[PDB]
Amino acid sequence: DSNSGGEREIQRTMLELLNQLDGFDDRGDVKVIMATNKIETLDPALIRPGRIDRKILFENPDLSTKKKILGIHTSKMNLSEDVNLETLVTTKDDLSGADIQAMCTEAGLLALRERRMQVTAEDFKQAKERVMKNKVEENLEGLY
Amino acid sequence: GYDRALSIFSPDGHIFQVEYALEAVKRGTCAVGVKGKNCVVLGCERRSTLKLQDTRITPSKVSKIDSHVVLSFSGLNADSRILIEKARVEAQSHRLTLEDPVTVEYLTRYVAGVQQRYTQSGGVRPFGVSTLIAGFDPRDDEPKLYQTEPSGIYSSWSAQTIGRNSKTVREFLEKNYDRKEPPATVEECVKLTVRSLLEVVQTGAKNIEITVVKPDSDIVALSSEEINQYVTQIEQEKQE
Amino acid sequence: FRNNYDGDTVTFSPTGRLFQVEYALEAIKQGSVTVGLRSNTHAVLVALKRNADELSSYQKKIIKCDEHMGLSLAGLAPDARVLSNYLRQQCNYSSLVFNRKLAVERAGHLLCDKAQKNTQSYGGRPYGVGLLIIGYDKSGAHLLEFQPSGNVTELYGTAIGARSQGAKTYLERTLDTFIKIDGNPDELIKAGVEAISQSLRDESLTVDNLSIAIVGKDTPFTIYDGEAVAKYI
Amino acid sequence: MTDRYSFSLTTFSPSGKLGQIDYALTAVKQGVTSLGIKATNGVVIATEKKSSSPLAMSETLSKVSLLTPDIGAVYSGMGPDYRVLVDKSRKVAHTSYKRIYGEYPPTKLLVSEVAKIMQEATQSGGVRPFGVSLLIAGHDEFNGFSLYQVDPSGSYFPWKATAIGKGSVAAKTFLEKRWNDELELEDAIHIALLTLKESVEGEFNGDTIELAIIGDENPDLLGYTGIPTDKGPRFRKLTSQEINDRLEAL
Amino acid sequence: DRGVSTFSPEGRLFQVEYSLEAIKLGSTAIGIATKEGVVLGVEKRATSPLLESDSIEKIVEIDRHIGCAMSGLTADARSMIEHARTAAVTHNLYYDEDINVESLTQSVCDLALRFGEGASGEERLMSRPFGVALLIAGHDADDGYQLFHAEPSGTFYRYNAKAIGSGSEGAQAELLNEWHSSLTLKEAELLVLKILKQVMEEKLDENNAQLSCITKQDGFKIYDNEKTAELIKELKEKEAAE
Amino acid sequence: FPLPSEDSRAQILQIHSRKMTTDDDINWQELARSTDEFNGAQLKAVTVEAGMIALRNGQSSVKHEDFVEGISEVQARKSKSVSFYA
Amino acid sequence: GYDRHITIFSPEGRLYQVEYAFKATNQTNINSLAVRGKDCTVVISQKKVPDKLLDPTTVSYIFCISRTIGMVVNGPIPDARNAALRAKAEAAEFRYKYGYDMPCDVLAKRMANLSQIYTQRAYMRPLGVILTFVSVDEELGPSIYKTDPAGYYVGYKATATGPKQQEITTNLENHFKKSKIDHINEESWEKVVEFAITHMIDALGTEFSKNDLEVGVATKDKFFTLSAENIEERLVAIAEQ
Amino acid sequence: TGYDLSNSVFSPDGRNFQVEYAVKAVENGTTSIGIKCNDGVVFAVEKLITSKLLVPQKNVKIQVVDRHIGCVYSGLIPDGRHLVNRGREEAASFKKLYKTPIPIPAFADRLGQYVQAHTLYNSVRPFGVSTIFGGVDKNGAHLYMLEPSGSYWGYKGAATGKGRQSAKAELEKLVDHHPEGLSAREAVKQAAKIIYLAHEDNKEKDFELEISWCSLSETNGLHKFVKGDLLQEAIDFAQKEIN
Amino acid sequence: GSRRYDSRTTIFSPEGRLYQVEYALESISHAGTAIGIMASDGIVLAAERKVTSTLLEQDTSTEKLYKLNDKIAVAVAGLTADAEILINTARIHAQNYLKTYNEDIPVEILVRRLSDIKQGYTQHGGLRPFGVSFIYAGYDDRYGYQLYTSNPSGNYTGWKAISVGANTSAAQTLLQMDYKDDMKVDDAIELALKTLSKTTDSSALTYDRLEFATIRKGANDGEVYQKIFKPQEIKDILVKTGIT
Repeated sequence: DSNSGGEREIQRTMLELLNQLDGFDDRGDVKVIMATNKIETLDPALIRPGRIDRKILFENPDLSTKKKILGIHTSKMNLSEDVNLETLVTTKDDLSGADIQAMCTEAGLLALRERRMQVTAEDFKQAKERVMKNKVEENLEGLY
Repeated sequence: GYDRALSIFSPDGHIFQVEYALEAVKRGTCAVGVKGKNCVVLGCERRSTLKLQDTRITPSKVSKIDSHVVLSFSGLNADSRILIEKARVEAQSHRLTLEDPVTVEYLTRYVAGVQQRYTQSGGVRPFGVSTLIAGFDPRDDEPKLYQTEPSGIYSSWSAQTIGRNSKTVREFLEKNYDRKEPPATVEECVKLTVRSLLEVVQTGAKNIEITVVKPDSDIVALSSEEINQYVTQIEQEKQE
Repeated sequence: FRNNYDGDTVTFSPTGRLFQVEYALEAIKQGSVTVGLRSNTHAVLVALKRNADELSSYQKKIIKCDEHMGLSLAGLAPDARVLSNYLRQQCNYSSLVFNRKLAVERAGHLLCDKAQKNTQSYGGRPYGVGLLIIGYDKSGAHLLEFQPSGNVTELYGTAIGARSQGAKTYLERTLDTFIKIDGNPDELIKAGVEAISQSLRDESLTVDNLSIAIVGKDTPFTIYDGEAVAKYI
Repeated sequence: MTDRYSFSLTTFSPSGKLGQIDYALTAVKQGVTSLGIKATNGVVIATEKKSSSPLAMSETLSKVSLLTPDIGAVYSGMGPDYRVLVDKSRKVAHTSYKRIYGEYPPTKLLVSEVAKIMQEATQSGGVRPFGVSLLIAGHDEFNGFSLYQVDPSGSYFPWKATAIGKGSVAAKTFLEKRWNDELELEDAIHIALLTLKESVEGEFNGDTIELAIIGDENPDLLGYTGIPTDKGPRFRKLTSQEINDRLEAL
Repeated sequence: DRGVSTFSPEGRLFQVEYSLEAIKLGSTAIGIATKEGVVLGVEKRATSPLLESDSIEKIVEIDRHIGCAMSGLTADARSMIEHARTAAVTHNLYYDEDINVESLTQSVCDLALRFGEGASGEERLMSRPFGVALLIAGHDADDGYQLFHAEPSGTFYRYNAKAIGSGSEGAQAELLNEWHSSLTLKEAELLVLKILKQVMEEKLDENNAQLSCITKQDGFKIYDNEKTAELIKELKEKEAAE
Repeated sequence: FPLPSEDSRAQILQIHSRKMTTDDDINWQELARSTDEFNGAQLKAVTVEAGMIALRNGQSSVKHEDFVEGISEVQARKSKSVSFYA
Repeated sequence: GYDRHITIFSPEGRLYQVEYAFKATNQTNINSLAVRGKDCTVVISQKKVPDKLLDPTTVSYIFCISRTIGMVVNGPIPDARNAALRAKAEAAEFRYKYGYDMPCDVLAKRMANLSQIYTQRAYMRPLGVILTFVSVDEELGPSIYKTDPAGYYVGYKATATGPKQQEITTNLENHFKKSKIDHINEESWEKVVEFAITHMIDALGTEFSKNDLEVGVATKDKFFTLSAENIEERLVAIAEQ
Repeated sequence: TGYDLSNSVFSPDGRNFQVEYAVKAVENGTTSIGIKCNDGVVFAVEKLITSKLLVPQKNVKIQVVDRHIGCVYSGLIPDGRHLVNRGREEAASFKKLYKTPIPIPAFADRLGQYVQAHTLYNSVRPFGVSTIFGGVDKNGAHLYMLEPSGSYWGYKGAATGKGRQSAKAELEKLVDHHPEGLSAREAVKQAAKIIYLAHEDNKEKDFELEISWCSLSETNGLHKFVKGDLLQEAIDFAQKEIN
Repeated sequence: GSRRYDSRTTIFSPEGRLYQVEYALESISHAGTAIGIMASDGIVLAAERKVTSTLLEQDTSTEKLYKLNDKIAVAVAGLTADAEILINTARIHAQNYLKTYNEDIPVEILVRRLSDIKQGYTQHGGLRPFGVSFIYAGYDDRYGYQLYTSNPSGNYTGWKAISVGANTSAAQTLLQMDYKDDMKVDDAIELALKTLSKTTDSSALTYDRLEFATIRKGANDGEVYQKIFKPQEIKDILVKTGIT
């Protein structure tokens, strides 16, 4: 809204990053790394083949690596006797790294409002179920 | 007459609107088709996670086009219901005109033609559902497992899955099911079918439905209590 | 001017002349060149036959509509097949009802209405194919050029294709030549060979390119190829 | 002959409701204020005529037409669309009923057919919806007195007392406080004259006001009585001269 | 729009011009037209050992003496195949004689050269331009064995050696040298397998490679998995000495 | 200022070649018809490319064939990857 | 924006295309005057005078639809002849289904609905003309119905069009208030025609000759149009007063 | 603005741009004129010579409706030819049902609704050419020009194309020449001179003269093309005036 | 993705859902809440109404409560006008099976026909889908009582207790918490009234704003009894259940 640029900004911007690698030859020093959500809609010239020879794809971590992230945030957390770390990892399905610490934050605030030392297992159960479905519960149409 | 069909043709030769019909498989419920020596088994996934949902009155993804032929699909139930109705009308028309039973190879040519005719012609949107047609040839016990893609092409597969995480399940099919020596026993084909559904259903019971097709027009669906009998044996094999 | 005005055949220009008419002429220049002429006795059409590689068969540009008539396609392939089949029925419809062969002057009038139907209504592809229609009737030899706009104009001779100005200029030197020549098809055939050579860049002079078809009071329309056209070449 | 998407009925509002409905209710909201009231012994409807040019004749434009005289009608909506709708409503009411049952059409069946006409304009692409707001007031022997309001959206609902127009928001409160279910037809006519007057007070006479009521069957309005069993027309349109007689006594 | 109704100012079209991309992205189809009959072959491109190569076919038999090689989208090509089978039999209904392969290819193109829906004076069976191309072969009593190329855009051409698909540009340069009018039946079969193996990254076996021939005596014969593997072994013996 | 005609292009092409070295065997009346609808700038490029052809081949003078070769170039719509044609 | 070019409703809930239908009505800038008398109907329309290369007799804004029926159109002339043939077709077909003279009130209803169908269709555009139908009815006598291009119709004592219609409507409004009657005295239709010319000249402020105007006349069981000699004869008796 | 992008759209000026641009398209074509006499009409058109390869006096833009009516037009040739063929079926259909030739003032009535319908439908393209027609009917001499907007009026003279107004200067002189109007044969020599006068700015290209007329006092109401000594006499008269 | 393209029904979104469909249930959610309840001894149907005006007559008119036949009785949640054609078409198809086969139509035969009607607009033609939520309460001997829910889709899903319209997730939570495996009819009436009270912003929950229709064989004196309950009887039920 505030800063637009019009249709002419697309040509002078995306091609300016190309003119940095295309307009200069630097053997060993400058290493340009580009990152965004979707690189497909970008200009194939902006990709500048031959400078970037490696394509790295991102995927969500599996259940084996979730215990390493969960154990760090729960290292300073007081857990009850009925709370198991293997249960929260199995419940998580298609979640990012910030979603692991989100359930620990939500379950920690529930016991903080009630002033409890060890967080009860009921807070962990309500955290993993709620954070699972919040924004989009249904496909809204058909089964897909 | 509405439009010519699909404009712009896409730059890559495959229209995005046609690609959206193919990419619709990678999200919705998974259906793992398999076949053995003497029979064929088509697995399906119906989500019971929603509470107060009656699973008895809700038909599963398995539909019988012919006495010896069934059909399994993953996608929109509305677009697939037409594929079920139009196939059964042709299934009866084939038995009316030629007096012979429904040919598994010929039936898929018409079902793929339904999605083809609506995709080629204009004004009609292409279907976003893919169906797995499995049946037995007349006077033959060898199962035939085919597939009808919304792009208008058909292909045969020994073991093929449709649904989310299909690439992971496809690796489970190649590393276990062997085209040269498939499992002869029915119990082995049912247990390995549920194991393929464990990567999607993720430890569930009512979400797994197994349908076994036997020759001489014999088709029975395993009850929820009978499915848990095979799942119990799978849980014992995980610790081994 | 992509889209905006003139992007559709219905939308006009601010000047009033639709640019789609002028853009349809560019399709003729992209196709093969076809040179033709006539006289008071016979008529000769010289069409160039190209291909992709040596293994590619040379496409024949001359399509036979009638026994006494002939045409050539310098334009798009699909647009001519609809017109060639339409004019094919008109020759038999005139022989079935009126019993008279389709007149070359009357063929251009009915063909003029077929090209407007795409521009008059919405949708479809307009006809930009160059067509040189010849024939022999009791009125003599006639050659009527078909423009991509649909206009039909009779000429002693003309050429349609890439750089057609070179072949049209040679017809100005010979303007007093082929008209006075009567009953001598040899000089009429040699006039078409030197006419197309001026426009061409001299790619291949062999006999698999030039296609010569002649019609007259004695010999009817006949497509010559191979050793038939190898006499003059 | 079909041109591309010209049947497109894609327009939709971000709220989910049809945008054609909101733009239709907006135009009627600014229009002339009509009203209607269903009383115990009768039903009264009233509206203000259109002035426009001072040389225009009020007898030419009639905002109350007649389908069959068991039912009255009044519209605050599109003027031209009313003539087309009545022409189609009669042909549907005659074909689906009078060509079968050969009698006066009932109120419940007639309103359901009028709602389909407004739907066919919305269902068929390229045709704009009817911007008319109709008040269908009729009296039958089953439901008795019935007053229905057909919105341009295509749906109908019954109303004891309702008003449509510029003062429709203010008249809705006036009909609640002033009018009650215990009031009869004579009590509703005086309220209809006061509520309609509060909209435009420029001219309160009967020349710009068209008043019509559905009363008991009148044998003189039918033109013939050979059968004592056959009921006369229940709909009677009041003369503008008769309207001024009630204004002096009001 | 930029469709068939919108004509480009440069003298070309949009939708149909891009249809050549689907041809260039198709499977490799190689064939050679000689006096001893045409030897056709394609690449079925098995994407997994669970795929059954006998059920899927990229080579369809239109007639006993006439057959085609389908490389492209199977959906758009199957509609032309049903019209090709109908037209070939319809010609035998009014004639009952061996039809010219060029005449049969033209009859297939008669439906294949028209597209769209709205038309003033004629019905439209098709709808959208198809991006599939086929190689039609056959034999007659006039010009002998002929090999064509099915183009939905323009008029078909007669090609002695033609390659389409992903290996079109790669195999086209090889057909301008090794091809000769004296190539026998055995030399033609070994040359197709030699060129197809080079343009193919995977291994050469009977699963991903299926060939067929059109002759006068046997008509159109499909090479089974047993004979195709024998022809591959003959290629290995020739490559071992070279 | 429309495009020069036959006799108009012949005099323009002759002036730009006055500073070159030829065998005087060149007839510009044939080259004027070889040039089809060329502006004043497209005519000047003819004499420029004509000298470059004889320069790379080691020719002492510019013959008539160098002018024809210099005018011919693709540009236009040539080298068509488009469908149809036929 | 696109909201002006669409046939469906606008963001204001009011169609702009209906308003644009009146833009073409002022192209000719013709001021028509038609009043309702006792036994007769007088219609006077301005006839634009072109150069000497055109025939002023062939130029007319008034056409004969049927017996006793006539129509004056203010707007596009080429769009008027297309609408004139529609009214003539419905006039003859009405008598075949009934057999009595077609009244003017019904003729204004048919042409209004047909012009309204064009408003609903996404292809056919509405008529940008003004349909004013005049005749002498059997029961209702002289009547004038002015049909709007969007399908609205209402009767007028004295109709007026063009940019100067405010001068004609106001000058004839006070004239009807003094007599308190919509009709005109002198039942003979000869002087009634002359009464409309004087009121038109005083309202427009310019005296027009016989070639600057055309006068339609609607009588009982007859319809005709005054020629150049009849219109000139009217100005003779008006000049003497 | 955006009113010209879609067909049949009401502009704030009251007329569509495509209808306005259709009138300007007539000036891009050849100039055709006409003369309305007492007992008949005279038509004079102009055909441009593309090059020396054109065959003299073969293609005739003058069309004849039945035997009693001539038809000429200007601007786009193919767009005007379809309108002629439309009137051919209408003049024949009227002769079949009513057993009588079609009158001239009503001949534009059938084509008036036809051309008007092309300015209404969206998918249908309006006509961009002007058409002049005339002849001798039972009502005598009549001349009418059909505008691309679908309007026509009685015309004592006809002019269209690029030189239309250059012809109007000469056509208005015939009114001052005689109050009754020139004769049928006298108008042939005057219509030829106008063609040479309107070509003064057109001298970049050549032209050929084509004249046709229909009169009751000569052919008894039969349209005939000028040929023989009558053509050479009109050319020699116009050649001496332009000197 | 970047630009939102909604033009024709053939155009597909990168999410795979037609933008015309995005507003189908959101317009239904904008309307009242219709909650069906399938029990062992019958089926209880309860739905509120969108009209907030007091002058409107809610006693003699049922907006969301309709009766297709003596057995199948449904509830329309969505646009009232656009559903009028599909309801009469359902009554035509219901009589077609009864005309030919001389037998009452079951639920499955009626749902399969009404399913293709919704898809008929989205599949072929440039028309629009009419968003409607059908709650099917039928009667069947084979499967017993059947309860289905039809979105503007063309598919059906079986449900013991379903909730559509406004507060879909809020009302479904109250149903799954108080759900009982026994599920009598009188208990189904209490769970229907208590759920609509918390979802509706009005705490009084007047009788005229509710549609109470119960299909039950467990009525008084142990007999099968079917009735369309007037608001006069609804007011007495709200007092017995403790709502008023």
